[PDB]
Amino acid sequence: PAVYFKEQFLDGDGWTSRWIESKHKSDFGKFVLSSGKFYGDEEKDKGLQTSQKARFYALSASFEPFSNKGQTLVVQFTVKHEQNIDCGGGYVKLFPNSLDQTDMHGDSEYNIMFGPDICGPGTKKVHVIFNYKGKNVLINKDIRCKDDEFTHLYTLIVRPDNTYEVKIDNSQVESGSLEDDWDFLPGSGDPSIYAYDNFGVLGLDLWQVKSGTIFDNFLITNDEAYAEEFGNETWGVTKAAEKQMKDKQDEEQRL
Amino acid sequence: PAVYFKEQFLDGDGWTSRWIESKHKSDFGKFVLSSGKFYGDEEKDKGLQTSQKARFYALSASFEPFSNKGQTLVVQFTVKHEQNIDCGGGYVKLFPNSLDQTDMHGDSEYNIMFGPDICGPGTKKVHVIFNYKGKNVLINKDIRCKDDEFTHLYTLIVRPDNTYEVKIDNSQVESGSLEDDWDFLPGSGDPSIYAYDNFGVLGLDLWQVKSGTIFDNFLITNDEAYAEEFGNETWGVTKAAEKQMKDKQDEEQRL
Amino acid sequence: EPAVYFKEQFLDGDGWTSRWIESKHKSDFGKFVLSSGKFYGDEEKDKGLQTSQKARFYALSASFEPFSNKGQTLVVQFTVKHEQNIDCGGGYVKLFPNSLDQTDMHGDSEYNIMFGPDICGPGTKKVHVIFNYKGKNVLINKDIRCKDDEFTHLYTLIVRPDNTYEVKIDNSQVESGSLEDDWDFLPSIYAYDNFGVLGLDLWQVKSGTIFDNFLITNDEAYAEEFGNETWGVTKAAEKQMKDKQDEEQRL
Amino acid sequence: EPAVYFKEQFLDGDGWTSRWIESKHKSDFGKFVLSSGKFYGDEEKDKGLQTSQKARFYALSASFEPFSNKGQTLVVQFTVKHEQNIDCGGGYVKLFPNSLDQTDMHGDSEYNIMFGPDICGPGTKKVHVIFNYKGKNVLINKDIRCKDDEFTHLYTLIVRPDNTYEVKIDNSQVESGSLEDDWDFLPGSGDPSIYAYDNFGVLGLDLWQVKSGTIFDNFLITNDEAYAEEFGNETWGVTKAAEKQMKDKQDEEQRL
Amino acid sequence: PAVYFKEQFLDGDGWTSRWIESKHKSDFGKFVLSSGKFYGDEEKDKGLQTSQKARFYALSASFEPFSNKGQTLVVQFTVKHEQNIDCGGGYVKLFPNSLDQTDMHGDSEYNIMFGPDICGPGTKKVHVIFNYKGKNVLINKDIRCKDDEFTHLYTLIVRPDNTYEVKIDNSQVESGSLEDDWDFLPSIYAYDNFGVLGLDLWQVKSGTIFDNFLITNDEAYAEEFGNETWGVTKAAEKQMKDKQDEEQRL
Ligand SMILES: [Ca+2]
Ligand SMILES: [Ca+2]
Ligand SMILES: [Ca+2]
Ligand SMILES: [Ca+2]
Ligand SMILES: [Ca+2]
Repeated sequence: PAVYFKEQFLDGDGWTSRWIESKHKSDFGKFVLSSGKFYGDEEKDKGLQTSQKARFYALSASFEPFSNKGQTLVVQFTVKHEQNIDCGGGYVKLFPNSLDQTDMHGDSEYNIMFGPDICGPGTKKVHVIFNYKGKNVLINKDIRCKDDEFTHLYTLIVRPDNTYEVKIDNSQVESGSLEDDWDFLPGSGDPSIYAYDNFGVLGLDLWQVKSGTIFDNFLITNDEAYAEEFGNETWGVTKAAEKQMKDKQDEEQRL
Repeated sequence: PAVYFKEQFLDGDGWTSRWIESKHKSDFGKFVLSSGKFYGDEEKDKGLQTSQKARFYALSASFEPFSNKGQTLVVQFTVKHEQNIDCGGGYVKLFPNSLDQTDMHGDSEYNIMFGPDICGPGTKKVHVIFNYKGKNVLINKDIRCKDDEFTHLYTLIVRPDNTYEVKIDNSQVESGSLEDDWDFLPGSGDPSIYAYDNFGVLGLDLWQVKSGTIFDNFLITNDEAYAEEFGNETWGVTKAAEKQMKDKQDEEQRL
Repeated sequence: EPAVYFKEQFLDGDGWTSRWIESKHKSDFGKFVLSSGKFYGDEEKDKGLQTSQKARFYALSASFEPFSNKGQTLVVQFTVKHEQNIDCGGGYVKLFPNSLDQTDMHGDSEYNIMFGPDICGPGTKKVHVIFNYKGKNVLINKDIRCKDDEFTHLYTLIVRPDNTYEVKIDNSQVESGSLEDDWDFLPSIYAYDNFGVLGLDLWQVKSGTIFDNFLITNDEAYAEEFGNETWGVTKAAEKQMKDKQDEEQRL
Repeated sequence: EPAVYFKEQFLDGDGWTSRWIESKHKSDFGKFVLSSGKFYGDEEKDKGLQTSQKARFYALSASFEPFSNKGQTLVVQFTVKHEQNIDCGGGYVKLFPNSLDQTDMHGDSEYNIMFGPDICGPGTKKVHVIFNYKGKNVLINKDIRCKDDEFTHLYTLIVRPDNTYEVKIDNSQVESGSLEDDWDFLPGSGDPSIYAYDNFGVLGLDLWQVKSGTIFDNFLITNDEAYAEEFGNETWGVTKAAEKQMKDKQDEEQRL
Repeated sequence: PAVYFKEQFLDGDGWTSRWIESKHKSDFGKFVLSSGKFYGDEEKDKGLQTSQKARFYALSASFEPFSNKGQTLVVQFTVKHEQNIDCGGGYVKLFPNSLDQTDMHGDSEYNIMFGPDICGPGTKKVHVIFNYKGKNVLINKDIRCKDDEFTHLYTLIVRPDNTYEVKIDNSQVESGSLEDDWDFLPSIYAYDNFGVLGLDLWQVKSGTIFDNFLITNDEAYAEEFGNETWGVTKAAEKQMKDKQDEEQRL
């Protein structure tokens, strides 16, 4: 089982030597390390938290490059919109190793984008975007994302038969084939759409009105079963204690 | 969070000094340490396996005694009927510390009995039995147990307001109040039914026709959230890889 | 002639639920239940309020027609039974002014007097006698040992208008003196303009304590009578039933 | 674009009496009155809340639409004028959570932040900056001198989501730094959420005064530093020169 | 084995909720979490580092109180004077639970003080101090401490027969009986209550790192833990430092 990338932010400020802030603009919001006001475990549940309102963010982590050619690609992470978000992204981008991390921005060329996007009551959507022939192609299926304040697990699975699966909280919510669920081409044909020569950076590149979202437990792997295990060892261990602590705070607030 | 008992059989043959065979009869079947023919992890998934057909079994483990008076009691363990069982029990019993472990048998006085029981096409049931006023009182709700070959998590939660909950695979399948869901009394009124002065031994005391059932990951605790965590760190880590290995063996069999 | 300001024996089934009020100051207070426990002198008479949950704060109270002890003897009396062999927890009462909001009662609510047994581990087996004076809660300076076995014990506080006091356990004096000598107060120290509520407001690790036979009166002799009609009637049969259960346990 | 969470200039006659609430926690609180005092830049503009009684506690507060500073800059700003040449008394504000019962406000009510000048005798001329954290009221460890003459002075506190702060007097910086360094909150790096409060709903004047006569005016709670500075120049900055001129004239007449 | 206290600072900033700064003075030096310039493992070898020169320090950790009465008491921790110290303490103090951690200072009443003290070429000494009858009684044996830049394990063993042993780097350096090796005025060894471990000390050149604190009643367990901590640090630390010394020379 290949682990191309793992990040749990368990080693204090260690993460500040693994991630790079884009300088494309001077006024990007800053991520901070935090487990927020409630959590399952104060230390384990530390992740990157958006710290400023109405800002663009642009922070990224490089890893030893790889190709998903001939293989399964699994992209997984947790997202927690502690602040009860009104409008903002919670998605990740996988970039070719040719990306200059210090110049990353909204129009930098990525391979794949994946994850939750919220904007008002009307948009609660999971993006699955594939870059193909210089276009960023959006999935045609409507996948609802989570919108409460708790930690949710997001998983994208992409297979070399051009099938894909999306999971939320380790449970399937959408499935199918690339050729059907995106408009890449007028008719069937190109079995290589799923495949990228090179993956070298994972970026958080996004916009937020109300800030406070925490990203944790990032995993890039080629094994679906391992992804599921890791999901149960991370999200699955956070879940119940987080909910208990938050119920308790809600009750005290009410009094 | 109090952990009154935990057993995962992770330290080789260490378990043989924690569990005691009843000598009440000379012909009890024997438990053996085994992860069986398929598993998620050959080592982690070791547990106690029934090794002989058409036998009574009687093995138990003592722990520092406790009372659940004024507190939540959670009893949890995994069961795997690898052999595709026809008829046999998969339940545990919690006994007072006054039990002589070398004389344990079917008629020994327990406090609580909990878990799956299978007998032919008609019976796939989860027992929840409370000992009260010298009677063993059986739950009136019909709870279906699992019957496939895979590992399943069984959880009983008993609370000091006389509520209870039963979970399978970390997900609620039944809930209510002791006074409603058992015939202890003709009408309501004994709020202490849930409570026992002492718990000192967990026993596997049961009958099996076709043998091969594996018991693992026993937990007795006072914390529902911790039980759920441990469930996701045990069953939740076994699940996907176990299924994948077994599908592979089924496919090889078909050829 | 004796004035009875408050009496509670929990003799009329669930009648008590309309005389006592649960504080809602917090959402996770432990709950009292009506019970005579596993052993008793009389299954019905020895019903009282039992703490039902471990490691919890409790806050339950009862009102009565307000009164003042000014110019009078005040006697506060009740039974306490730590069935569970308590490790750490209170068994004391508090007398409050009628200005107390019973639905907001908690550890920091202002009381007039606090009285009764407090146990915490090997070191503490003590009877509290606390007087509220000049916005301070003043603790008795004498060391009074409380009972700690599993049986029912009678606790009695007597306060007199010459500022003398007496403490009794099981109807027998264990301590006495004057307010001015036995507390560090900043002449009617003893006196309160009004009493309107009795509260059980306390903490408990191991739960199972039973409170019964509460009495507030102005007559020492009557308190002693009532003690002998309640505790004194419980005592022997309770001990006998428990001895029998201990013997069966051993076999 | 700047958010204005609270503004009070007392420009609309007795209108303020429907925006502020007196605590009844005690029966003998001093009373605020509307006044521009004996000298002023403009008789009407410079009306504010004046302490009217000697040797008293005061407890008056105003609500606003609740907000959180989470992920944002918080600016708290107001003018203070100790006309009476104060001997001993507070001139500071408190920002409270919306859970405060205004009719029970007092010295021990739980606030989020306290900010402003405190004078007591020759030794104490100090600007308080207090943060409530983990049930403690933590006092700034830097020594900031307040103004003590009879004129109107502008007090501004700026708190930023990187846990930096700045204090200004008369629109000019007098102190700055980081929350982790300038208060004793906790060991190590610090806690990136210290600056942040889930909610702000009430501004209170809750304080003690020997010699009375202090006037509070031109309150502003905003999320924009630049706007705070503008408003400061449109209020204090417009009061300043005329106030000083009228007072010089009165001092000269007094001499003759 | 009873483990009354263990601290390895393995859980990021988790330690900031276990340790309390004294406010007795306003100008105490500040401890910072760090593995320094060289180490065996960047993560494991994080500990509390003194961060300022010519300062008093006063930081403490409470634990569930206990008594050593009728038992062995073992106090153990690692000390690394990375800065090549000129003058400064590297010792711990065990306090009764009656200590106000927010007022801890040099004159607070402790039960036992133990560990290295360096001041100039003349003083390289291991303190073992027992509080008895309101006096702080100093061991009368001369125990040399380590003074290089590397991580060293310090272990004090006190037994209910009034014997004691001192180890450096898991190897005995001193032993005897309380009655012979101190001038006390039979349970000298015993204290009713232990509730706080404090780092309360003075330092000229700063940079000392404390890690791997252990309070236990089992000598063998202390030795095991020493080998799993100091014993796992030692070789890789030395390797990394040799490499840095060579590069510095060129
Ligand atoms: Ca994490
Ligand atoms: Ca196992
Ligand atoms: Ca009764
Ligand atoms: Ca005005
Ligand atoms: Ca360490």
